Amino acid sequence: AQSRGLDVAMRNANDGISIAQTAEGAMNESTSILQRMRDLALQSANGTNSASERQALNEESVALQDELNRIAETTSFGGRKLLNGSFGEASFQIGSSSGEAIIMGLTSVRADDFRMGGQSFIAEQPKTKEWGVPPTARDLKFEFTKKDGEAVVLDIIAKDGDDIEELATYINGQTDLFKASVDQEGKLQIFVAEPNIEGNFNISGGLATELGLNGGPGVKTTVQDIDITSVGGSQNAVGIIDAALKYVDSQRADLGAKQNRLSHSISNLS
Amino acid sequence: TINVNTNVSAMTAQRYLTKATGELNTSMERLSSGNRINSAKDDAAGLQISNRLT
Amino acid sequence: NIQENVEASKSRIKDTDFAKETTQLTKSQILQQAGTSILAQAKQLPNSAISLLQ
Amino acid sequence: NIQENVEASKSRIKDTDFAKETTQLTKSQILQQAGTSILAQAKQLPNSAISLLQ
Amino acid sequence: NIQENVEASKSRIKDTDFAKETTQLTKSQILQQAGTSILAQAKQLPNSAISLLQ
Repeated sequence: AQSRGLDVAMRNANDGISIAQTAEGAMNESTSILQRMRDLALQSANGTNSASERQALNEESVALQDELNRIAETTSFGGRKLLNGSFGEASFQIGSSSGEAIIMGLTSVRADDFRMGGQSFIAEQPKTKEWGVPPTARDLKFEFTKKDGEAVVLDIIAKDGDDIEELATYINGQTDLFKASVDQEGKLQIFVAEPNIEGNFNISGGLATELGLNGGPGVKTTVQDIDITSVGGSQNAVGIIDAALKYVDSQRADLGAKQNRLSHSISNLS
Repeated sequence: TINVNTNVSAMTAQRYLTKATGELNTSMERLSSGNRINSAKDDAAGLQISNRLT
Repeated sequence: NIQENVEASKSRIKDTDFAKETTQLTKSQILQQAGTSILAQAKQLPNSAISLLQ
Repeated sequence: NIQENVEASKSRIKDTDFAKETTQLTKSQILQQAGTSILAQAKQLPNSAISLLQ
Repeated sequence: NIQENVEASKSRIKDTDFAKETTQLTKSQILQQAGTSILAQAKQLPNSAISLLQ
């Protein structure tokens, strides 16, 4: 009876391996699509694109997003949708007796998923090139709570006499949880990936008042909410696709860990 | 000893042949594709860092 | 320059060193052949000794 | 890629592993031969014993 | 260099020497065949002698 149970467990583990592999392939295609979209977003940020070629790049991005939706909806292991959120947290028997199993989880990959991006905050007061950070107000303090629950606080000090773009570059360099940028009018766009924020993003410091920054709940933007007809659109798109790539890579790593555990378990069962 | 209904040595031979075939297929894939890590199973952290670098 | 260094690192982490993997492939081929040879000698004689016993 | 994965799974569920099935075939062959030998031994002894007694 | 030396040492300790083990396998097959032949000879002669006495 134990031998028959082991046969059943090996069959189930193999089926789980196959489902994991199919989902991994679909996720690989999705991340390749995301890389191409990141390249397009970076290209559009160039300041030599007038208006029409920006429209062409936006059309390319829209097509890529439609492809993302199609791959999310269609991937199926014989009628079993894998990336549309229907999979949930399934279970696979892994041994002879009843009680040993591994819960296979497959989070959806749709461009409307809330992990496919995050919160964006746009500066109220545009600043042109002539403007520089005043030496009087340089401190810029961020306070928020990450999804894992560990509160974070930063006290970035802006080097005096730098234009808005250099301030964005400095803020990007100082920390990784952010992706600062500037739009066409020079309004600082601060982007925080979904796993990196949970709650009200609150801001302080004289520099925040000077720039008009207002940290709040933020505008919720996923990959589906990307438009690259404007410079700020391109920059916040770079940030969005970076966060989405991180999420996709995390999911692929989880699937790989499950695959390795399945391989070890099947060897042990044999 | 000198059994009929069970062949343990054949079972061990089958298991080791299966291991050899799996390793052979993995090596063939790595040779053909040109990349060492094609799926997350080959390496998780390796795949993540490689994707970031690419 | 940064792209050169990043490409080198990415190849290191990802690209398969053809020498090591072709050696591994040949080893796996040898192991598969050996396993098949043992299985051929294990599926027949141990089971077939009984008929001689009778 | 999806077709490759699906074909792999389909072969695993459906396609036979020749090692296991060849071992089973040899075992069944030997079992059949043993059965014929035992039947030949058992057909002659019992019927012949009573005739010998008479 | 250290990995090469450690691999050589591990091969010396663990990895089977194919010549020795193949020779042992052939010797074991031979011994099994001799044992089966001797057992077959011993199965029928000593007991059948008493029946022949009658």
